[PDB]
Amino acid sequence: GAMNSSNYAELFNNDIKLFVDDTNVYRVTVHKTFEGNVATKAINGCIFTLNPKTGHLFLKIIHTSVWAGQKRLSQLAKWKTAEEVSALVRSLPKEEQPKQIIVTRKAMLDPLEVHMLDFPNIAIRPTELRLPFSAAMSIDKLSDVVMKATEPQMVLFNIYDDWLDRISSYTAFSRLTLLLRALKTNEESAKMILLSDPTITIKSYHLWPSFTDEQWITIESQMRDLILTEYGRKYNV
Amino acid sequence: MNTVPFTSAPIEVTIGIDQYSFNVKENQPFHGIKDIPIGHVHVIHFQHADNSSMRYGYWFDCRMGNFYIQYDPKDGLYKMMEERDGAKFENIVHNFKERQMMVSYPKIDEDDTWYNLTEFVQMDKIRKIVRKDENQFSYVDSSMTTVQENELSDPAHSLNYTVINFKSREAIRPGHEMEDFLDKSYYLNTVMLQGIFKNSSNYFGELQFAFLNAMFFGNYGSSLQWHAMIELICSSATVPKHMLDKLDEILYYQIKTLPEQYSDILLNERVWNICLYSSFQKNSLHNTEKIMENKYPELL
Ligand SMILES: O=C(Cn1cccn1)Nc1ccc(Cl)c(Cl)c1
Repeated sequence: GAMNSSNYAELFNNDIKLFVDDTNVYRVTVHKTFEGNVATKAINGCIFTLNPKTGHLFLKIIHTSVWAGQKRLSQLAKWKTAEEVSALVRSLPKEEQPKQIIVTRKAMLDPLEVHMLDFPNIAIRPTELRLPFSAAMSIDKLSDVVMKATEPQMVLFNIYDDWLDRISSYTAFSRLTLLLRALKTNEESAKMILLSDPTITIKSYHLWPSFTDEQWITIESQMRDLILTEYGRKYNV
Repeated sequence: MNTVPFTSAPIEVTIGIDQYSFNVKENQPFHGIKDIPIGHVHVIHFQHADNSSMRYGYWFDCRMGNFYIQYDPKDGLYKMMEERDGAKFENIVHNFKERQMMVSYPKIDEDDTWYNLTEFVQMDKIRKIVRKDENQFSYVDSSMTTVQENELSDPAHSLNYTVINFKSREAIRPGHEMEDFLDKSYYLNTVMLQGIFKNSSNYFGELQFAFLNAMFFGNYGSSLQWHAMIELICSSATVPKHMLDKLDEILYYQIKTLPEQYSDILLNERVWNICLYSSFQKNSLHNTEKIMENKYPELL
């Protein structure tokens, strides 16, 4: 069933699983028309599909052309997501296909379940965690590849960089979600924390800075300070 | 007009005959029911005074043979059986009709309720849903489960309703996943009507029989089946106009007849609100919406 604080370590066992987040699939800017009415203009989007154990991220980029001439785009976005997840699973060899797919929003359950009827042994689950994957477009290299795409495209990343060489996947996921939570609560501060100085650079093949263990502790502390703060600033405490 | 005679009434029991019912006391001189209208299926059902658990009963059509009821003290229930010696039947029934030991099927002349509840229900189709082929009548009770329920456990004693599942390969064409889940016309018209039921009269018949088993026996799986078959139509954008008008009439009389005190368990809030207010057919069920809003506004 649903995923919550109590069955948290299941994410890091040896059963292949994917998180799927659709919050950045259908993105718009809202603007005024010459007649003073409001219109949306769609911008490129992405499906954030992530293996939390290995850090592999299958970033399916959603080009605006896929909305052309379609109605009810928020509903269609959910079914497009599921169609692209289903195509992804079918492209993987059997031994690489997930045993579970966990959706970050419950409205994806029916669209994914219908698209995966061919896969009766793949469990589609919701979660009660408030995961911050929507902030994935605050990661510069991911934002960049989504906005530069001129056609539908899949790009593969490891969102943990080389962290697993030194830390467990439980710790890597905790770091990842702290970083994304920070970026979601106050993007500017979070981004200032990560890279204002340049003696800790982002390798060309990485998404995040090459911090040492001791620098990650300081970074991680700064993000918690940020998050607790914004939370007082927000409720005045 | 036909007759179901009873050997005797050895245990106190509430007898129902279609939408009617009467109390019979322990060892009361009761010998059956007469003046039953020919041309319709009927159901004769029972609730023991001692054990309200297990309502049970028998769907039958008097054109298909001479039927009587006989208490079985081993199995403890009133059993429908067939008298194959037609002269013994006429003689026994005439003996009791002369002694005035029978209740008269009490149809009011203005009253088309039973016709309206059973318009499309045929015995031959009931016998395929309730498989017991040595008998011309069909036994149903509260506890019997459906074929679909046994997939989610005695196959002989099941209700073999047509399986409907909105999240199934049968319901959803590859490549039309979104289209077919939000608009079930493909599944209603090609798969069910054209493929399985052959016509809407068979579809309606199964839906009316599902409702009647839910109402008379509190059979949960039957209610599930009723609701499913409504929802499939209501959730199709493309439904023949004659089916919509007929459905509205069907539902109207089902809602009219439902006991007011059983609405909380026999009516599915979600299905009904969806059908009447959200679905493609939200504006096509005028008579059904009007009686539902005036009788069960609480559910909506
Ligand atoms: O059938 C029996 C008992 N029996 C007949 C031959 C072997 N045993 N009695 C009987 C028959 C027909 C009717 Cl309609 C009624 Cl009410 C009672």
